[PDB]
Amino acid sequence: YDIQAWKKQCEELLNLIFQCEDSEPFRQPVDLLEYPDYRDIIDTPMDFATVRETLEAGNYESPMELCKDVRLIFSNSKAYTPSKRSRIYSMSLRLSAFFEEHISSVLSDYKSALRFHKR
Ligand SMILES: Cn1c(=O)ccc2ccccc21
Repeated sequence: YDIQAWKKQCEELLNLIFQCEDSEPFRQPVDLLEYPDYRDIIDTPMDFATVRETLEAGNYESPMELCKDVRLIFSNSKAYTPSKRSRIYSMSLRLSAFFEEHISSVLSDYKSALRFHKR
C-alpha cells in the first residue's frame, strides 16, 4: 500500500530499457537531418531520455502519466514506419512487449494503494 513506490520501480524499468540494444534508436529525439520529413508525419516527438528526465525532475504525478508518454514513443514509430517489416519498427515492437509485461504490476500496485488510502 506504498503510494510513492511506483517512482523507483519506474526508474529501475527505464534502466533495464536503456541496457537493451533494441532501445538505441529511441534513447534521444529522432534526428531530422537523417529523416527530414519526420515532423510532417509526427506532431508530438517523444524519447526515453525525455521520459527519464521528466521522472527525475518530479514532473510525473502517477505511473499512468509515464505510461502514456512511453506508449507515444511506440505509436510514433508505428506512424512513421514505411513498412511493418522495417528494422527500427521491429525493434519498437519487441521493446513495447517488454515494457507492457513489466509496467502492469507497477500500475496495479499504485491503483490498489490509492484505493486503500481512500477506503
Ligand atoms: C526513424 N524511424 C523511427 O523513428 C521509427 C520507425 C522507423 C522505421 C523505419 C525507418 C526509420 C524509422
